[PDB]
Amino acid sequence: SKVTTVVATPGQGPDRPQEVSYTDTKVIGNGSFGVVYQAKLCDSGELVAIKKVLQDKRFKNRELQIMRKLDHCNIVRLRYFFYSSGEKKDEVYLNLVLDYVPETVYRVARHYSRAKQTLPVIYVKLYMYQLFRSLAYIHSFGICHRDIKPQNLLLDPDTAVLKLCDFGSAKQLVRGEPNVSYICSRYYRAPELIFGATDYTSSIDVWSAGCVLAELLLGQPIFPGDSGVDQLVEIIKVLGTPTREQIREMNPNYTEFKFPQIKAHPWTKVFRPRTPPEAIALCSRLLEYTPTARLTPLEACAHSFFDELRDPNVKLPNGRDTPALFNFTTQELSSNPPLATILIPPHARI
Ligand SMILES: CS(=O)(=O)Nc1ccc(CCNC(=O)c2ccc(O)c3nc(-c4ccc(Cl)cc4Cl)[nH]c23)cc1
Repeated sequence: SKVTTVVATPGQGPDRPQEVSYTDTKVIGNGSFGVVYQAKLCDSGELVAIKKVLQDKRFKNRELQIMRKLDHCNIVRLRYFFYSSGEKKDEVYLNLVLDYVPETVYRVARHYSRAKQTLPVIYVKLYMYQLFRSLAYIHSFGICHRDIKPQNLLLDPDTAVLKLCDFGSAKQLVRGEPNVSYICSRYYRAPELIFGATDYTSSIDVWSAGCVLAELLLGQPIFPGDSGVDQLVEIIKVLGTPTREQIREMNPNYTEFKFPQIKAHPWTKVFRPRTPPEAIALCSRLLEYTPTARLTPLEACAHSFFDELRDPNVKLPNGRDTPALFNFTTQELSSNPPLATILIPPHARI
């Protein structure tokens, strides 16, 4: 166990490096983006996750920045950050020291998925509500995850506390500037995004969150497809054919069009015979073609589907009480304060 000692900068305080050392270093994730390690901090003896990434060098790392601003109880925390290396031309490697969380909605989904069962609705609420709330947070700052997917929804089992991770493909959408295109993922990219948009809002994250809720309600991605265009061929078969009235609102210079003129089969039949009325409705007001027609994270939190969480007797399947689900800050209420008369129930404080 080599006690690796480095120079780190508190992603929380100002900018004043102090020696931090760790150990137990063990890889736990490698791929598309990052080489997420796992380690014990020689001091607190705590658990953490080091997210090793290539440091642009000639430019400023966006992930590190967006990460330093944040500080929401439902978004993996940035403890420290330090640099590493390799060789050749000496590409620098940025190290993000973060809060170690175990499972994920992904690993959790792939589990009930091979048990022909499904995530009990009460858990779905706790996970989704907590996700939508984190969204409500970053978005209030104009930041867009642009990659809300089951894989980046970390979740601590014995707490049912979901923290959003991987802010790599996340950028701050500013109005009056076209964003190219490249981003998000396969099963969780939005329609406008497949129609190659460029003036798309944060509403895209709502669409990715929308899917995840649909997937958790079916035990399989709702809009499969490995090919973008082929994917839409599937979205339509579910939601229905997108009118010029819609394709227009989606923004596209698609002055033309020619796709599967299929007549949709109601959300009451897409979801298994048991899906409760509201979890279906919430999904309907989530998965819509018109970007400016979808629920806003804040409103999503206040969808009837999460009432059970606003009930004085919310019994947590684990035993101990449910996560701090109401400490809404003025910032998260930013988009529509009035909804505080719904989000913070009559028995809440702090
Ligand atoms: C094939 S895939 O699964 O679609 N690819 C893929 C997509 C997204 C991610 C999450 C990004 N990771 C973090 O930032 C990240 C950040 C802070 C953590 O404390 C932490 N703990 C994990 C993790 C836990 C359990 C297991 Cl079994 C595996 C991992 Cl990696 N990831 C993280 C990992 C892999």
